[PDB]
Amino acid sequence: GPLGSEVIQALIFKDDGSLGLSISGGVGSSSFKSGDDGIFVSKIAKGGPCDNEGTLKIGDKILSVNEISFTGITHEKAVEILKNQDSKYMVVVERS
Repeated sequence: GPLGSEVIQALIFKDDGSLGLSISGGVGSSSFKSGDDGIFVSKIAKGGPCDNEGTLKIGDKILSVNEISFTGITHEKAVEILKNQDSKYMVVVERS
């Protein structure tokens, strides 16, 4: 019954206009999980790049996107970072 962490990296390419996942949480906003201000994958768009690449999963905690840390940042900053990427997303997550 203990919590465990699997560290997973995925390289996802934008086919249209989105990475194809939704982020939830962050510092200073409603927590995805009580007491945890991490940024989590809360939805994977069916048929989008993240779904098709197949590695990431709903609930994964994002550690980094293109080597930009998603730890200790607000939700708004995470949205900004996603907005400022181009067609390539190297995503590292912690699955627990």
